[PDB]
Amino acid sequence: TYHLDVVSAEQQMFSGLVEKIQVTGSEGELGIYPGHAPLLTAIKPGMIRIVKQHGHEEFIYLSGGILEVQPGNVTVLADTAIRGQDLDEARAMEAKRKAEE
Amino acid sequence: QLDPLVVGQEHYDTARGVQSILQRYQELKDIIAILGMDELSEEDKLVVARARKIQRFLSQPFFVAEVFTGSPGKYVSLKDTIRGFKGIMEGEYDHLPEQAFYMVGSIEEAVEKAKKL
Amino acid sequence: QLDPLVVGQEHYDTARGVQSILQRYQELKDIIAILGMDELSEEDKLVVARARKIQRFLSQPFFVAEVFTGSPGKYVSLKDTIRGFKGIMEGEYDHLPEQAFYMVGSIEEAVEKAKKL
Amino acid sequence: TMAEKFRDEGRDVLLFVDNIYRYTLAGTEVSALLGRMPSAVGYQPTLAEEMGVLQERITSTKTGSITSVQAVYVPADDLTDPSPATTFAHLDATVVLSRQIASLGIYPAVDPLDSTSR
Amino acid sequence: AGAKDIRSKIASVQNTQKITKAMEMVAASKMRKSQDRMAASRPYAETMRKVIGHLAHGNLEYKHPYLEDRDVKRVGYLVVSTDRGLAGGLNINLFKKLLAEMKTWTDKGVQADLAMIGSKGVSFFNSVGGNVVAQVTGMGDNPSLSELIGPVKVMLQAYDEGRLDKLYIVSNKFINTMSQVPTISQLLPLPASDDDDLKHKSWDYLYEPDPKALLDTLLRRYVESQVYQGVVENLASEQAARMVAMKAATDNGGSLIKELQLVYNKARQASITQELTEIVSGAA
Amino acid sequence: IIYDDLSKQAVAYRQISLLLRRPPGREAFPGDVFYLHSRLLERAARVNAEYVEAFTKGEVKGKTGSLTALPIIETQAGDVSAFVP
Amino acid sequence: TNVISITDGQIFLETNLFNAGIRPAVNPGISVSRVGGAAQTKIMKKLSGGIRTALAQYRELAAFSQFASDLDDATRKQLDHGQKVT
Repeated sequence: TYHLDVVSAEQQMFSGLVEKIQVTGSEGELGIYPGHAPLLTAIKPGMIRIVKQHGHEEFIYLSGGILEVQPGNVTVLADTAIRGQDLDEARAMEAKRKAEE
Repeated sequence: QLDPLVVGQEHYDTARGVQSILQRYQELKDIIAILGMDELSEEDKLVVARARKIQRFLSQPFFVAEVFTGSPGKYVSLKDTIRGFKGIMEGEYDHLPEQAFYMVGSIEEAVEKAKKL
Repeated sequence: QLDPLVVGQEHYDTARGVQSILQRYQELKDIIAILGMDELSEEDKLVVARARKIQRFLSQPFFVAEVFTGSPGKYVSLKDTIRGFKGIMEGEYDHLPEQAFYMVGSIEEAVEKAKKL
Repeated sequence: TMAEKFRDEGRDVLLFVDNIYRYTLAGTEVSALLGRMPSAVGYQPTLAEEMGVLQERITSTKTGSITSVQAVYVPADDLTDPSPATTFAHLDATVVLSRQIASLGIYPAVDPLDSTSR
Repeated sequence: AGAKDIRSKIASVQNTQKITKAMEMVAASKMRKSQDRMAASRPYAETMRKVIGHLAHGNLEYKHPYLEDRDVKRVGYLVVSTDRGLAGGLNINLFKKLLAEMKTWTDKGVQADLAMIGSKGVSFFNSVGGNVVAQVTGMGDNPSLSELIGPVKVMLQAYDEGRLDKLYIVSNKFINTMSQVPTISQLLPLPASDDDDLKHKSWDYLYEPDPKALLDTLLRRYVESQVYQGVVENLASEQAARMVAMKAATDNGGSLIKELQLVYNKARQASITQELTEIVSGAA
Repeated sequence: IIYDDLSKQAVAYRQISLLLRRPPGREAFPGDVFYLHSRLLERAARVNAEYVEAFTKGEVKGKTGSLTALPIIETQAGDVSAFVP
Repeated sequence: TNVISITDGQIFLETNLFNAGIRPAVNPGISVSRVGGAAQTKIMKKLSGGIRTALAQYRELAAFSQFASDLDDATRKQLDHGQKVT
């Protein structure tokens, strides 16, 4: 089994040792079995499926973020809110509006 | 004569309610100078709002004092002034600016003054 | 004798400027006592810095106090003192430290003493 | 005077005075009844003398001694008032008893930080 | 003056002193909660820096605008300030340190540029006239990263658009429960933190879709992470500064009670003596 | 026993005492104003059964008598440092 | 206290106002005329009523909002009229 940590900048969502997971990557679905290959990718917003060691299956919603893998240690760097270049550009304009005031 | 029996509960509980608010305001008022309203709490902010507007609604223009003031004198009946103070006590019509409670006399004229400004 | 007609406007205006600043510093001492200086407004800190410099520049060495101070005494002409106080109030000396103004005859001597720290 | 007898027999004696403030006030009331002009904060003019007449008899002699323990009340909590100010000229030690130390259950309830002796 | 009003002042100051003692106790407790929230912010940034180190310092090193080094022709600062007073000099000391460096670069002809967190720094730099393009205010004691995204997106946007060449964050550091210090640290271009390894050979990542887009998202998320860490440390530094300020206020209030009571008692005694002199001298 | 205003007894005693030219003391109250209220209130007592039996010449034997007193005082502005309070 | 009781009004002159430049140092808040506007020309009567009441209440706002170190829009407008009439 592998040590998984799901974290965000404000709080650490989940951690522990895990038998496997299913995750929606940027390009498609991915399953992390024991000792999976090294990996880096962005992950899409939605539920991800955890099966903790001793088989305790669970759902975690994530608003997105980055996945990394290496055989002994794996982590997900989750975002808190839906991230979009257009939405962030809208926030950037919003930020300027305050400056004028 | 401010006895529950004679004045009836209507008047007595209204009066004691006003008195209890205005004492709470006086306790806050000193440390408000140190804290502003910034470090005061939300429980305080409603009470001070009610207290100041109640303390404005206690003012009245007098037929004698029109000489000093130019505004006509007002007369207000007992039932009406109970209805107005209980109206801020329960109705809590903080919709209206603080000067809308001041020197108006009746409850109807207080809302009408806010309707005008 | 402190009248515009008797002493002229520049003297009168400098004396009222010194009083106005020093009174305003007294008004700030109660908040400074309770909360200290960091809670003052950003120009209230400037008033306090000018008032303390004015307080120290009123001090002077006396020729009869050499038995006490040991410092040599000083005589300051009227024209020279009003120029000094006017210059502090305009802030042309606002970069010297307080200690530079203590026991100096004329403003020159304060800038010279600030060179010696 | 009873303690003076036990001293003259050669013993060391304790004299407890249940309130020294009430001696001072009894001297004020009598002085007012006699009609003498008041002094200080309305006390009698003889205040320091009448305290001295009591306190100077309480001493160690070459035959024996009288030690005294005197309860003190301070008017208005004011240690500047003439009755406290006159009494404290004569005290050597000062024992303070505390409600807090009693609350801890510690007995005797002496306060070690405000109790003092010269 | 008048002992009945002096006694009124004494009661007012005594009431004031109790409330400041209460505020000291609360500020210490909030400092504790905000330093727990501080530790939770470390792991995300630490592991993201290890991944950035693996790509950047491995053999598969790339060129990217945030990794490349250039001469400063305009400069940016993110600046964190409180929304609340009573913090003592925490804001002012930080703003003085900022004003020195902002002066030093602009003497080199560099136009400075500012983004403000918290309304105190907004009000100060509006009075100073500093060049502010973005702000967020009223986060209070509950900061969130999703509020910070606006002003950092503006500064990031100006950095890769070449309108900024170095970007700092300006913040206090919660070095201790007892002590804190104002700091200015460069977050872009990326600092050359050594982060040296060879274990990248042994597990090397499958870049999906592509390496460069992933690296840009890591750099952007990393900057957001460092800004949020700075904000949470400055919030814990505020609570510790308010705690020590309220301690000093409570002691200065008690020390003023002991002076007003000497004035009151002296006026009490004098009023008794004068009235009884008028009575006794009034008869006969 | 309830004395509705011991403050108004001290004031009445002050009046009548000054009209008899007796020397004044603090707040113009006469010198013996403590002895006025002291001898009043120390009559409020519980007395043991041997006092009652001796007083009543044995007509009552087991009981203890008492008189409890609730004097009222009025302070000005909450000042308790005034002479009579 | 006797002459205050006899007279029809009071002009109070204060040294804290006289020392802060406010000469003549009449304190608006504690000074009163018991005849008031009935002794004014009617033009002055209009203008006078606004001025006295605005000054005395401005005094409360200035103390309150300085130590609070605070702003609100109508209060700000009121305060910098009150300073300008002062």
